[PDB]
Amino acid sequence: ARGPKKHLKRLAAPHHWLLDKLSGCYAPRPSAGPHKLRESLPLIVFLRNRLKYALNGREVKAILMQRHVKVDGKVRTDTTYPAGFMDVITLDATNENFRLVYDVKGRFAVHRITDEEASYKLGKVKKVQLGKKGVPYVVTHDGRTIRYPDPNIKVNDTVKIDLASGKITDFIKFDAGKLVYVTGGRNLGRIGTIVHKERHDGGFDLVHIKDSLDNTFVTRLNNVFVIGEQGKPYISLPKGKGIKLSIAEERDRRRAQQGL
Amino acid sequence: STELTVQSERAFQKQPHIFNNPKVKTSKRTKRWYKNAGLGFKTPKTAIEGSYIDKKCPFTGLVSIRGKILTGTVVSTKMHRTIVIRRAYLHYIPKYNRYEKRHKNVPVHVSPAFRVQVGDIVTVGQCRPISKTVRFNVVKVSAAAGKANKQFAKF
RNA sequence: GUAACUUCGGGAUAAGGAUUGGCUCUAAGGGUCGGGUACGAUCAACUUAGAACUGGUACGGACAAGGGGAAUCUGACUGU
RNA sequence: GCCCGUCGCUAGUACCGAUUGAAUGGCUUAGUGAGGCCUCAGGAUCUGCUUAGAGAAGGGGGCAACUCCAUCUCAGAGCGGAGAAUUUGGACAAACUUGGUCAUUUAGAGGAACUAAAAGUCGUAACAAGGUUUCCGUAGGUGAACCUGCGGAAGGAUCAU
RNA sequence: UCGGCACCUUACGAGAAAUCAAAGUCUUUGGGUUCUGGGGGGAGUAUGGUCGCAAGGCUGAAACUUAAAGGAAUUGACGGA
RNA sequence: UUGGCCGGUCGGAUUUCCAACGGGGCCUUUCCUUCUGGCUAACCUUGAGUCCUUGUGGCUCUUGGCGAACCAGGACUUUUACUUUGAAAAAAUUAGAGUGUUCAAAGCAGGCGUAUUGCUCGAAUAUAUUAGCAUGGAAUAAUAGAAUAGGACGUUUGGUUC
RNA sequence: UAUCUGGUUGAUCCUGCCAGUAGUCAUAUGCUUGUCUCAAAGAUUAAGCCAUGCAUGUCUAAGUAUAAGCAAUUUAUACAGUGAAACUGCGAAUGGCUCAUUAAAUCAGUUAUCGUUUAUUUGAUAGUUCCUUUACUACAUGGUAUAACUGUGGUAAUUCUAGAGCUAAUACAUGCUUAAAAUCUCGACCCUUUGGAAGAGAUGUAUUUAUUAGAUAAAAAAUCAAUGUCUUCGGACUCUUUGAUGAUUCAUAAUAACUUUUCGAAUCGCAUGGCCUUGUGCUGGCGAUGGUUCAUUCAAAUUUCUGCCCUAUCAACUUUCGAUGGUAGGAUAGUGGCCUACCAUGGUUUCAACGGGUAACGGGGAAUAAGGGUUCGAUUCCGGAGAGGGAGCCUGAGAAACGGC
Ligand SMILES: [Mg+2]
Ligand SMILES: [Mg+2]
Ligand SMILES: [Mg+2]
Ligand SMILES: [Mg+2]
Ligand SMILES: [Mg+2]
Ligand SMILES: [Mg+2]
Ligand SMILES: [Mg+2]
Ligand SMILES: [Mg+2]
Ligand SMILES: [Mg+2]
Ligand SMILES: [Mg+2]
Ligand SMILES: [Mg+2]
Ligand SMILES: [Mg+2]
Ligand SMILES: [Mg+2]
Ligand SMILES: [Mg+2]
Ligand SMILES: [Mg+2]
Ligand SMILES: [Mg+2]
Ligand SMILES: [Mg+2]
Ligand SMILES: [Mg+2]
Ligand SMILES: [Mg+2]
Ligand SMILES: [Mg+2]
Ligand SMILES: [Mg+2]
Ligand SMILES: [Mg+2]
Ligand SMILES: [Mg+2]
Ligand SMILES: [Mg+2]
Ligand SMILES: [Mg+2]
Ligand SMILES: [Mg+2]
Ligand SMILES: [Mg+2]
Ligand SMILES: [Mg+2]
Ligand SMILES: [Mg+2]
Ligand SMILES: [Mg+2]
Ligand SMILES: [Mg+2]
Ligand SMILES: [Mg+2]
Ligand SMILES: [Mg+2]
Ligand SMILES: [Mg+2]
Ligand SMILES: [Mg+2]
Ligand SMILES: [Mg+2]
Ligand SMILES: [Mg+2]
Ligand SMILES: [Mg+2]
Ligand SMILES: [Mg+2]
Ligand SMILES: [Mg+2]
Ligand SMILES: [Mg+2]
Ligand SMILES: [Mg+2]
Ligand SMILES: [Mg+2]
Ligand SMILES: [Mg+2]
Ligand SMILES: [Mg+2]
Ligand SMILES: [Mg+2]
Ligand SMILES: [Mg+2]
Repeated sequence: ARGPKKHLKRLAAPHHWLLDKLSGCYAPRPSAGPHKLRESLPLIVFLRNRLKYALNGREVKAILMQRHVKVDGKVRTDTTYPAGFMDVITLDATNENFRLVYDVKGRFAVHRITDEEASYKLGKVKKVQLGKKGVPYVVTHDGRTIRYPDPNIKVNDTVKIDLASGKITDFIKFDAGKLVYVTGGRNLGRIGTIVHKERHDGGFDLVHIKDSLDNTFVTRLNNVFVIGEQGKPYISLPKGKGIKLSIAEERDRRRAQQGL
Repeated sequence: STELTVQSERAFQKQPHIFNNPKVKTSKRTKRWYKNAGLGFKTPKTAIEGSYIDKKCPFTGLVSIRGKILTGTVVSTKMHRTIVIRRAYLHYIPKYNRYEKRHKNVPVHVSPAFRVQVGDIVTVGQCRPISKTVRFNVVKVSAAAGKANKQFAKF
């Protein structure tokens, strides 16, 4: 009421941040930024609740005000900065680079990448428009505006962003056969490229996706992120390759990998 | 609908920013803007070669169809360019595991491209708020026969 | 706008409340008028409604013109 | 044996009831109508300029081509901005007065019931063919239970000529 | 033979029983549908509405009170049978 | 898809020896709204050769190959109800997996070395119903259509706007 | 954990209630009470009233320091460190509390904005700044006017302020320098006509209007202002830029103008390199804070569909002063009877409208239940409303704000 909310209750935080129920009434409310409130990960949740590098919020502030962290190349000394999908966090001490990708349980896993892979990120094209003076641009999934794109770049494609200059190196179309990473819904964190795409004029285009163990699943088109062609993705993939084993297979693996 | 008395208001009735040049006498003599409303709905030829203005038409007017598509039965045609449709539905009470007949009366803008009598089933599309109560606009009239030609007087 | 009561006819103008001039306009409401073996001259009247403007907020401007209500006794009433 | 009512003491519960009863909360007609807002004006001031009159001050190349941006008395016809009080007409409208209507609570002389309720008084209406078979509808009469007329029922005291 | 008013026997069945060819085809619970009832009183009362000339009808509570009221059958006792 | 026997792993891979459940096509008079322009079909029709030792479980420059194994316009559509499956669905709570909070209510932690240049597992899953959206089915229950035929079907008139 | 038992009778079988019995994250109260973990708590009655104190302020290397403050500067005689006060910016619209109003209202799930605003974050983005160019003014950088402060006061009293004297800015108000091109409009100068030209100005981005483009099934031909550029003067002239959406008068571009002309850096810190006209000349790094527009995010506003307790001792309601719709306007951030003007006579209702009641905020949920259900949800999360009651408004991006008026 009366204006924008500045607080976030714990138990109103997104469940994938895995915040403990007690130890506070408040969750860190993500700032405005490239990603949404519920589709992202604040830097305090990444640096204290994932990497365990900081014990407090004051230690997260002390880490951030030393300009060690940087998200997507730029430094980002904001504690609740909304680092979301495809964002690259570079910690200069211990030379660590992370790409924020979903593990297949649907949560932001810690995925360590190399300095070559930290040079770029991927962006799903959200719209293609003409700006003023007739200049075309594309708008990606992280709020980037890139002027003068390739004229083959349409919506729901994926450009590769060079992150030293925000330029499109190459791009991947949306057509049958090419990998899909799933960035929402209940198939969140999955991989598996295609069966086809059904159109549904009026609303909510649907995509059929069939992973390497031949399990089909339908997702909305807005939850669908192209990561490459079938085999050789343009990014590295996390621990699990986005398969979503069932709970019996999970227990049959976990009993195996604890008795050596 | 090139006839039937378009200019019947205090103001001059025209489509906005559709200019007729009195100098250049190219053989059409009355321009007419139209669009296709989308979603697989035919633009009627009465809308094409009409002369009515109707700024709330889905084809020749300034409104767009987006959102809910509903169907209904026309129960009133007594307002000017507006009808009331009846949406009958069965509501489920879990306790008795049974249904009850409910109904909603939806006021719908009807274009003069459509000739609607009562007892007709129309398809209506959602638009922006047209009036206090109207939010839907007739996109398709789906009345075919009515079973009435064998009620006329014979020898 | 209009209560109790009622013989359902009344009570009732119940009770109460607004408006009203002048000037300048506007809109309605007629009669005569005619056709091919997509058409209006012309004539006349006072009713109603609305609007602007105007004024020492005056205006049924003199005249003319119900005080009302709640009850009781009594005779039904009109009448002599 | 059981049992019904009138009448009689005691207590409680609601009901009606003169009181234009009262209290409260809405909605509300009309009247008056604060306040701010928009608007019509208004101009205490508080200033930057310029002056065709004595402003005892260059017309920004130059004291002749009617052609070069040129400032202190002070009264001003030339201005320009800022602007308070006050103020005009609107819309919004608190609040008050008046009347209406609805919702809820509460006082009331007195009246008529019901219950506690078994005890008292008068009878014996019902249960037996309850001593006039009972009961229903209706009408009238009566201290009271009741009685009588008319039609009905059997839940009758007759499944039967 | 169809349709009707009923009757008689039996209890397959039903019921608390009396009884019932419907009061059966119900815990092995669903053919369709309307109306009514939720312990006894207070009470078919009060109030409001509505119909009627009226008598009245139709709709219709509550406070309060109560531990039973009732139904069917059995045995007994009693009867101006 | 229960398995089933080389029991040769001293009662522990298998497979047409198969029955019975559950799908997808084709033909039996059997619509799949219809053309276009991109596929060039388990290649309907097999120039050319079959060094494999017999069989009915394994192949090529092809003879213009039912250009019909899904992408976007229509001479384009009877409507539903029902039911299947799925998306999109706040957490907490509920059910429930894991885990000696010393037990338990809880919590979401923890566990394992060589504890000296630290390894590692989690924080699942289900339900979340009505209404809306998508999807398969076509019994059941409605509705529609050719009777005064203003009915249907015609790749090779193109006329009052086009 | 799908269970019954006592009570009508002399006894029986029932109908049927009363009573028992078990829970309550359900209250109160009585009696008793050693330990460990966990911790609800002035909801109900009075959204009744409040003494007192506190709950919203905030400064970095980086807006403004002549404190007549402190510490004692590091070519440091402009400043240099620290810094009260005050100006400026930002916040105070969040949180916390309560449940009074509220019955298609809130709310829930599901739509929509092709019907809108959006400080901030993030990304992109600005060579055009000259009136009527042949009437340019510092850009090596414009102007006054104020707090704090000094001093003189008023009042019993307030987070009251008056007069006078100073001085700043990222406050306020002004105001330039940042090519080259092309394309249009006007134009002193074409003889027997498909016969040409310097110059002068305008052209960024906002605003507002009008108009234009924003296309699109495969090929073809002769005519009538018209050699529409048909080069040996009829050797047919080999010709297509244009994005998105299911859908747009969309994005965007163009033309003519319009404007109490918007913006287009007169700001700050740290570092002080490079070059040759050694002038303290021309250049030059990392940031900070601003700024226009478009995106993005955080929102907001309105919105579609279906779903809410009891009551008919509520059956008709709404429609003068808007009810339902049309046209146009106004207002709005924008749609819209939202309001206005002029019209028309609609809109809803036994499938329960409208009215009344609620000891009703709604939902996620809770208690209990074999299953189906019944009851509760003021209360940890989400949404709404409110700050004694009404109403009105200022500021701001955002409030009809109440620790603002
Ligand atoms: Mg709040
Ligand atoms: Mg925040
Ligand atoms: Mg309207
Ligand atoms: Mg009167
Ligand atoms: Mg009277
Ligand atoms: Mg009046
Ligand atoms: Mg007059
Ligand atoms: Mg007398
Ligand atoms: Mg008399
Ligand atoms: Mg007595
Ligand atoms: Mg103002
Ligand atoms: Mg007797
Ligand atoms: Mg007697
Ligand atoms: Mg007797
Ligand atoms: Mg006797
Ligand atoms: Mg007798
Ligand atoms: Mg008697
Ligand atoms: Mg008699
Ligand atoms: Mg008889
Ligand atoms: Mg009886
Ligand atoms: Mg049986
Ligand atoms: Mg009962
Ligand atoms: Mg009873
Ligand atoms: Mg009565
Ligand atoms: Mg008996
Ligand atoms: Mg344990
Ligand atoms: Mg008894
Ligand atoms: Mg101890
Ligand atoms: Mg309280
Ligand atoms: Mg509370
Ligand atoms: Mg506080
Ligand atoms: Mg700063
Ligand atoms: Mg800020
Ligand atoms: Mg207009
Ligand atoms: Mg309008
Ligand atoms: Mg209108
Ligand atoms: Mg309606
Ligand atoms: Mg309440
Ligand atoms: Mg609730
Ligand atoms: Mg609640
Ligand atoms: Mg309460
Ligand atoms: Mg508020
Ligand atoms: Mg209070
Ligand atoms: Mg602010
Ligand atoms: Mg307020
Ligand atoms: Mg307070
Ligand atoms: Mg507050």
